[PDB]
Amino acid sequence: NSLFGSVETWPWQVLSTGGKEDVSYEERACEGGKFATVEVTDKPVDEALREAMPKIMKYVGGTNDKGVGMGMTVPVSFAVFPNEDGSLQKKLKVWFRIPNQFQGSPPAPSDESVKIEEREGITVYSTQFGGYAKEADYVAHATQLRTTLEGTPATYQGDVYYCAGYDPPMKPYGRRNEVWLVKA
Repeated sequence: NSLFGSVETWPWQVLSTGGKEDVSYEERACEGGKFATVEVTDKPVDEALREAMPKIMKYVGGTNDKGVGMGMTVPVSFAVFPNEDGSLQKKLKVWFRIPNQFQGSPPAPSDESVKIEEREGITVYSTQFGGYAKEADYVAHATQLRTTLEGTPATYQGDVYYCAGYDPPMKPYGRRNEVWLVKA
């Protein structure tokens, strides 16, 4: 006797949404899927980002442990840790989202600098805004959400936030922006 069979799905469930006018927040649960992230310390967000940029590209580029030659297209997001001065100085963690096309069975990490790990059991707040959004905007919206979420049991640590974006546009014109806030 013998048999087999399984599935593969990581849907996200929302607990509730809302917030103040202009800017709204959304509480969702981490799907728990596997993603490729990198760790960069002793370097500024500018260095850690410029260093991780190519580090993550090497994976999807073809430098995989399994030697898979397919390719994936998706926006990458990294975490940041603001300080009392507003400057992001401490640590930087890059997160590369993988498309369902690869999620079905992504290749192993050819390098240690970037490994595929999954994160689940965390609750963050998503806030989307339109109009001209510059680099500083992302840092401002992060704190703006804090006061906007006022009157709620929602907690935070260091006001840490995440930045999601496809690629750096030749101009500051940021029509689309994304900022996630991990509740403490």
